[PDB]
Amino acid sequence: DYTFNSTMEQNGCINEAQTWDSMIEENPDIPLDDVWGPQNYRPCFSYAIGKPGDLGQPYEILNYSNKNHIKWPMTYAGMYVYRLKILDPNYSFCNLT
Amino acid sequence: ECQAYFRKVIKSTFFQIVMITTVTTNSFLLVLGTNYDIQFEFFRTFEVSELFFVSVYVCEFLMKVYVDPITYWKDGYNILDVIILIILTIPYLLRKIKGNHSAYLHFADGIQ
Amino acid sequence: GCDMTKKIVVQNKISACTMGILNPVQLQKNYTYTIEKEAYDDDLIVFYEYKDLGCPRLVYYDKPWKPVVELWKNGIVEEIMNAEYVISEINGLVTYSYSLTAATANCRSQPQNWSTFLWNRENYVSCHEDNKDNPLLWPNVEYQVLGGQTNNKIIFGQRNGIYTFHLSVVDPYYSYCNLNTIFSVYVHGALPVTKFQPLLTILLMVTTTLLTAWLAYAIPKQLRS
Ligand SMILES: *[C@@H]1O[C@H](CO)[C@@H](O[C@@H]2O[C@H](CO)[C@@H](O[C@@H]3O[C@H](CO[C@@H]4O[C@H](CO)[C@@H](O)[C@H](O)[C@@H]4O)[C@@H](O)[C@H](O[C@@H]4O[C@H](CO)[C@@H](O)[C@H](O)[C@@H]4O)[C@@H]3O)[C@H](O)[C@H]2NC(C)=O)[C@H](O)[C@H]1NC(C)=O
Ligand SMILES: *[C@@H]1O[C@H](CO)[C@@H](O[C@@H]2O[C@H](CO)[C@@H](O[C@@H]3O[C@H](CO)[C@@H](O)[C@H](O)[C@@H]3O)[C@H](O)[C@H]2NC(C)=O)[C@H](O)[C@H]1NC(C)=O
Ligand SMILES: *[C@@H]1O[C@H](CO)[C@@H](O[C@@H]2O[C@H](CO)[C@@H](O)[C@H](O)[C@H]2NC(C)=O)[C@H](O)[C@H]1NC(C)=O
Ligand SMILES: *[C@@H]1O[C@H](CO)[C@@H](O)[C@H](O)[C@H]1NC(C)=O
Repeated sequence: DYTFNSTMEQNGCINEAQTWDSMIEENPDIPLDDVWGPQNYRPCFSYAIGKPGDLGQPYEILNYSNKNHIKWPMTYAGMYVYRLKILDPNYSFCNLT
Repeated sequence: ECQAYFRKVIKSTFFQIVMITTVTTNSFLLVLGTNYDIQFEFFRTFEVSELFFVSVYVCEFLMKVYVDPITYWKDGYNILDVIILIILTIPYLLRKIKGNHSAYLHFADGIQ
Repeated sequence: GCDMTKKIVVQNKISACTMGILNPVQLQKNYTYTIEKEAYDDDLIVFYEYKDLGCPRLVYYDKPWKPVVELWKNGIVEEIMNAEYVISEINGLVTYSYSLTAATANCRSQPQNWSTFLWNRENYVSCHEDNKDNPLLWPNVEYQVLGGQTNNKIIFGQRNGIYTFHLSVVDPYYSYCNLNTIFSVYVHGALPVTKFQPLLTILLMVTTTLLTAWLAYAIPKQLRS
């Protein structure tokens, strides 16, 4: 139960992106740290790579120059200890979390 | 001679019921014709029904081609319906089988 | 010589997808379409590729249409393309006519058509010069060249299917680069005709004869009463 600012579209994603739930579905048994990262990243603004899927699901590749804020359900109160990880495959040589 | 029997037949409610049924099926054809699928596909029913309708309207004009146009030239509703038949028959005669020089389509739903 | 950074693109401002005919989410998985025996002589079929083409353009039957092509340098729009260009079919269909046939285009040197053999910047000699030994054998032979100073377009047929236009820029004074592209269009007409030799007048005469036969049958009904 957590969502964000926007969807596939209104961010420029021409073709289908890759979201967190789909990627947790992608990897059956290995923990999350080896699920998604800079070794696996494929951009959405591609028009040739992965998928012409339906657009409008929540978009979690959030970055600057993008407004993408975080959102949680209003009703119940809780905490979600988020660890932030950088996804760009040619930004730096090391891991930054 | 047989004009009395013909006028008796034209006074019968069954012929008018058949006419009303045919033109109500024409109304349903127009209802399905404003769509795009039945406009040109799954349209053999459209073809045969339209042939039936134009046959019926030609028959109606044959009933109204009598000497009664001595009353279909001064009256009210009567001139309206025969003129409606004329402005029906001429365009689709030059539209369904056109083969002519004309600009485009703007009188299909109008004719219906 | 040539400038390899230049390319030609066809605008796809509104495409046939994202409306009530076809969706982008499906076409990539072998969305094969039909040909109704009009290309050369049978069971020809066509295989669209979404990745290579995209969502095809959408036009209507009996609409004078011209593609508008833009020039791109380093991935940037810079200028629309106004030179003379020609189109052809890779599959080889003939169910599309052309506009005004070169006499109202004020041609004077017997233009060549898609029958001399591919066109390029090399083979093409125009007909708007004043060459002195082929003025005409031509009342109304068409003018298979779009663009330029002339204003001829392509009048579409009633096939209601996808078309793959192979476009070649044909002017030999624009650039040395043999500009060429492939794009896709789709037509959505009004009505196919299966009337055959029975005419409206023929069926009208048949109905009049049948109704007169019915009247001749109903005359004894009054006679017997
Ligand atoms: C931070 O996050 C933001 C968004 O959240 C990112 O901004 C996005 O950056 C993308 C690229 O860096 C932009 O992607 C688009 O890609 C299209 C490529 O499509 C081509 O199409 C031709 C057709 O002939 C093909 O041959 C090619 O192979 C490609 O497939 C471009 O067309 C597109 O250019 C324009 O985009 C605007 C939208 O702003 C359209 O309105 C316009 O019509 C045109 O298509 C663009 O390059 C993406 O638009 C952009 N999004 C936003 C909202 O800015 C940042 O990149 C992220 N930060 C970092 C550092 O990565
Ligand atoms: C493509 O262009 C060539 C010209 O290089 C066209 O050939 C010429 O076409 C005209 C018009 O059809 C011919 O003139 C007439 O031919 C008919 C016979 O079809 C004849 O009865 C008339 O009296 C008159 O001569 C002309 O002869 C012909 N030239 C040659 C050398 O064949 C060709 O028709 C064009 N094709 C298309 C598809 O546009
Ligand atoms: C996501 O929610 C935020 C609210 O925090 C919206 O952010 C605004 O974005 C506009 C667009 O430039 C700015 O002018 C505002 O200053 C922003 N306000 C705040 C509080 O951040 C953003 O519009 C939302 N995204 C979408 C797609 O609706
Ligand atoms: C469609 O083509 C692709 C690639 O050519 C192939 O993998 C797929 O099996 C084909 N599907 C059908 C139904 O022919």
